[PDB]
Amino acid sequence: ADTIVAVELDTYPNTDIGDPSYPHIGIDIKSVRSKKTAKWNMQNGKVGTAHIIYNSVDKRLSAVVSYPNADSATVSYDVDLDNVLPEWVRVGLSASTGLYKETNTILSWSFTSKLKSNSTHETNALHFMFNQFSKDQKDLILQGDATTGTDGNLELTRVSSNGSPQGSSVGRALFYAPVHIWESSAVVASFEATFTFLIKSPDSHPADGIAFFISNIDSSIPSGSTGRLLGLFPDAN
Amino acid sequence: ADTIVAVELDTYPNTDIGDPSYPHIGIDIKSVRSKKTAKWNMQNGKVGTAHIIYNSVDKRLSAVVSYPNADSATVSYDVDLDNVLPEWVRVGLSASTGLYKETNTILSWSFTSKLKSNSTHETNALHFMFNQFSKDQKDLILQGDATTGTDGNLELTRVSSNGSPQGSSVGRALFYAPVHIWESSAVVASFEATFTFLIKSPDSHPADGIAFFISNIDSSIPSGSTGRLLGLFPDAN
Amino acid sequence: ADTIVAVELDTYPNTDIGDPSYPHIGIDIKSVRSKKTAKWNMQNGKVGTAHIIYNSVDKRLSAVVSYPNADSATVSYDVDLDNVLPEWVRVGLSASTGLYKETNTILSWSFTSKLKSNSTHETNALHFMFNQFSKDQKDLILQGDATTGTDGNLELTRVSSNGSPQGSSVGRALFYAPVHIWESSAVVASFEATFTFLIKSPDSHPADGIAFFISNIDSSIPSGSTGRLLGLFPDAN
Amino acid sequence: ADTIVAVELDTYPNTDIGDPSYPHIGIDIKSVRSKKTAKWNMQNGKVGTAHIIYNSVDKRLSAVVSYPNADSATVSYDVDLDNVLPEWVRVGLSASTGLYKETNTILSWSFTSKLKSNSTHETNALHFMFNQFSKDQKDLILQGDATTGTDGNLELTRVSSNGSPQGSSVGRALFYAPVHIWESSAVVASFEATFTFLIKSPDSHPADGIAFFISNIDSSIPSGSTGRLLGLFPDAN
Ligand SMILES: OCc1cn([C@H]2O[C@H](CO)[C@@H](O)[C@H](O)[C@@H]2O)nn1
Ligand SMILES: OCc1cn([C@H]2O[C@H](CO)[C@@H](O)[C@H](O)[C@@H]2O)nn1
Ligand SMILES: OCc1cn([C@H]2O[C@H](CO)[C@@H](O)[C@H](O)[C@@H]2O)nn1
Ligand SMILES: OCc1cn([C@H]2O[C@H](CO)[C@@H](O)[C@H](O)[C@@H]2O)nn1
Ligand SMILES: [Mn+2]
Ligand SMILES: [Mn+2]
Ligand SMILES: [Mn+2]
Ligand SMILES: [Mn+2]
Ligand SMILES: [Mn+2]
Ligand SMILES: [Mn+2]
Ligand SMILES: [Mn+2]
Ligand SMILES: [Mn+2]
Repeated sequence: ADTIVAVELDTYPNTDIGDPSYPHIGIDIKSVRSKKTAKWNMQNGKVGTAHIIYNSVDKRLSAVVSYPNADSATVSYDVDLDNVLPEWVRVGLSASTGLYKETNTILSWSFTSKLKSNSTHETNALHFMFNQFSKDQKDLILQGDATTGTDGNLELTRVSSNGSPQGSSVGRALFYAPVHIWESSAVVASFEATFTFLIKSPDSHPADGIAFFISNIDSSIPSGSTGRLLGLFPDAN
Repeated sequence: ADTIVAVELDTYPNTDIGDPSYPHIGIDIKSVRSKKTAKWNMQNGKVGTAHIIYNSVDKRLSAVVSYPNADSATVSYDVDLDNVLPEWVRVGLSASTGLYKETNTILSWSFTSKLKSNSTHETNALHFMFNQFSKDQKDLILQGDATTGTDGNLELTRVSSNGSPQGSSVGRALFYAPVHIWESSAVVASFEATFTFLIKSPDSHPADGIAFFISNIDSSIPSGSTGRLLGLFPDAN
Repeated sequence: ADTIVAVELDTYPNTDIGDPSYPHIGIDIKSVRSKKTAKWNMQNGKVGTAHIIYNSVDKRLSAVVSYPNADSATVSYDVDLDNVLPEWVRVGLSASTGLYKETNTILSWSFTSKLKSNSTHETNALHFMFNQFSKDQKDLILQGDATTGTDGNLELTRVSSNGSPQGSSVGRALFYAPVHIWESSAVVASFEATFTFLIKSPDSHPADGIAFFISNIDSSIPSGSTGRLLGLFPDAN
Repeated sequence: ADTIVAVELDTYPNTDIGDPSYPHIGIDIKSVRSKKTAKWNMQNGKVGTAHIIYNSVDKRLSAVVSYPNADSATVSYDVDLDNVLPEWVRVGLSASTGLYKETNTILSWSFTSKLKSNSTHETNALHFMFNQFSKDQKDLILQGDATTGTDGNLELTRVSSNGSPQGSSVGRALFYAPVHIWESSAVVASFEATFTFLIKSPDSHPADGIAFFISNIDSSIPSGSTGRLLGLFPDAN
């Protein structure tokens, strides 16, 4: 019953529910079955960067994921957010593990959104930038197994003291302030988000992924959304 | 009980409790009795601009209020905010009326805070900008008589359908997200705020004024803070 | 000989050389014959706003022109600018008049360009903002009849002491610093520009229009570019 | 005959011309004999960061220099730039060697300046950010021995192929666009600059230093300004 728009960094192929058979990035509009995907050549244990852009002139959502010294993977999709999301939203990061597992570490996150009235041609804007997360990060709403402050990082899913990821974990971090995403079909916010992430797995099989998401302001982790549902969806429809 | 740092635009001289005998701007550190003031040549019914700045290098809090084509009033005070404020705060705008009254209309409000930590030398930052306020402004916490949306403005205190301000009114607006305002592990910490305001009075004499304030995150309007205490303080100590 | 990418606000239909039979906005890639146009419901004597955006992810150049309380006109074109422009460029504003005329008054101009390089993932950036122009605006290179300082504005084309625009006029303003607009070693490259403009005509018909352009750094007004060529092109090829 | 305001990072004590007897940071107003200094505990071969701020409300120039995991050195000085500098300036970085020597490597440089008319309460602003310098850095004016592009860095003074600094070297880098620093005593720009630097010396005696400076737009390296004059002054008056 939540409304979700997300960019997923999907590390585990769930072909039974429409994943491609390889790690991929995807654009999810109200469904874990991505509207568009691109192959992702994941590098275990290297810091990656994700960049997400929504152009309100073209109403086009795009995402680029890359590592230093490697090609990027890119995916783009036409979507009118004014016709999918409520007027006010929260933005967040989500991750999960299932039978297989991985660290889901966020080293930094920034976000910018601008909403320009055509009434006044003046602009409301929100910008935030995390380059360090503290043990008491009061401007984040943490959900599930998410924690902050270990080495200054945000750990979205559970990691034991020895440093090993745990399976069957789900966690999210939403920015405290709601975001005004649209006022009309003619007035929709432009925004961009960037985060750096570190996904490590002991097994040859990391799972399940990280996502940047946009939700209704009161969104919470859906029941049974560990594993392939990325902490985002109550089912695989 | 609340911890308050404020810049006041004090329109009504309460000489009983330390006010000079003229409209003034003042720096308030945990008391309504300002640590420093400057005379403010108030112009009834003209849009004004207030600019507030602090950086941890000067450790100097300053404010400027001005109108188009007029001399500005400036006030400064040396103060070490990490010894005054809690680490996490909320920021906001407050206003009140008493026996005498005025409109306390906010046309725009922006704020930036930056924390640059001591050895990664990276930056945590928050920036917001309101050039319009709507009737359901979800990124603002409204307290007391504050309302939004009438002509796209924020009305801190009660105004009738006439456009007529009311006495004994008090209202505040706080930005939804807490702000990490200092960290004793930061090379530089700094913030700045700007707002534009319209204060109209039918009377010979406007009252009581507008303040930008910084507070503990769970700050609420103190009992008995209408009038001269500007919705900020429980008493005049 | 110059290399030009421009967004034109074309006020005068030159159907002889490919213009539609109405005022329009167009995307120009190395020719005055626009790759894409949209109809522009011009309002004589009202302040307009133009917004131009490009990012290397969409590789899509878009522009929007609008007035307060009116439908905006939008035009977009898929284009790979690293295959069109030199690596270093200057950015600027151009305008002209011909047999018919108009004022080509710029009230404000801002621009941001960002280059994020492929493996440090760091950012090189330039941002400037003009909300006032003075008589000796040293960060602008003025060409032809362009002047600054009259009522704090930039007059791209010749206006008499009357406030009366003149025919056969051409003028440009380029920002002093060259811009590193693409690097084939960048993850993301992007820019955006905004300006506000006032076009007044005594005539039935205004001419000839205003453009935001991107050029080789040593770009100058081509011989014979007054009127329909907007001070941008040597011919109508 | 140039007019110079600078923040110096002075690595070599020239006590004969008023240096303190230890490495220091200083604020120089039209003279190499700093108006104010603070002791600087320099770390050979570690990347340092310099942050410079001018507060136009207080008219106070401050500078902080630090290394990761170390205390910072700070210096502040009251100076009305409207009464010292011309209305338009260039900003730059300078360095020199003399009998003794050091690498004077710049790894990054950013600058922001805002000038707000009280006529319109609107703002002109310039921001630039270098996180990488290329071999052909067209938005920098290089003077003397300064070069760019080696490992993506700006080398202000001469370094041989083996990597060893050379004595008797002087070089500067000015940003291409002039900067509007003041319009009146009531209208002066606020600005801030940051750069990271790497000073290495083979000998126990590094010399002579790096400076952030503000000059007349046509400033050039003064004759005989190698060594203790930091490429800034024609003499030691
Ligand atoms: O291998 C068959 C199988 C897998 N799973 C589990 O592991 C997967 C990877 O962690 C998850 O995608 C999935 O949701 C489930 O938790 N349950 N059965
Ligand atoms: O004149 C007697 C008198 C009245 N008040 C009232 O009105 C003042 C102006 O609004 C307020 O400052 C004050 O707090 C009180 O409400 N204070 N003293
Ligand atoms: O009507 C005949 C005619 C006149 N012109 C002139 O005026 C036009 C409108 O200003 C310009 O577009 C054109 O380039 C020329 O200067 N072009 N055709
Ligand atoms: O040691 C005495 C002496 C020094 N210098 C030289 O070396 C110094 C350090 O490089 C410079 O400060 C000085 O300007 C000069 O070049 N000339 N004589
Ligand atoms: Mn999956
Ligand atoms: Mn998937
Ligand atoms: Mn008072
Ligand atoms: Mn007072
Ligand atoms: Mn035309
Ligand atoms: Mn045309
Ligand atoms: Mn010296
Ligand atoms: Mn010195």
